Amino acid sequence: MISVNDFKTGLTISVDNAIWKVIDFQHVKPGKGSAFVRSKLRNLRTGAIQEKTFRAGEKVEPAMIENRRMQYLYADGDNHVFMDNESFEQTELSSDYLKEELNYLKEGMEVQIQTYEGETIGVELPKTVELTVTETEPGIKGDTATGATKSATVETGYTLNVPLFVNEGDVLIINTGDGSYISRG
Repeated sequence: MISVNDFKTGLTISVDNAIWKVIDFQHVKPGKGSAFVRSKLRNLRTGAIQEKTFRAGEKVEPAMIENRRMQYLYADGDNHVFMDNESFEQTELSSDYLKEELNYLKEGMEVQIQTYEGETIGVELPKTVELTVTETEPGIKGDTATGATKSATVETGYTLNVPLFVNEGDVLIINTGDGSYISRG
């Protein structure tokens, strides 16, 4: 287990029935006779920013985060099949996760599924995904406004705002994670 003198700018600890990621720890000695550690740590499951004060003399359980890059297979949209490329472990993701993965994904593409003890805690899509734009209307009206965008549809079925000079068939690069539009190839 982890002692209160062992923390880093990134360290995963399982406490409060959650898995946390210490962003910045403060080993504080208030002069009470016991030292504490005010740790700024992010709930790795929800993405929430919290802080926890650890107490000297009470060790905590460490959390090892398991990253699995899986090839994107397909099934009915309640569960999608992902092939563990680490070694042949078929893992199916549930509708809730599929909702986000259905926003950005490519079939046959490797995504990084983040598990803890086999339990899916998150799914990481590649930071730059390439999606073909299907059904969009060009016609940039002479102006060169950078915010001249229209509601376009990509192959995934996701609707995103493309510049008015984007034509059907163009492969749009998107920064998955933030949703920032990158320019068509």
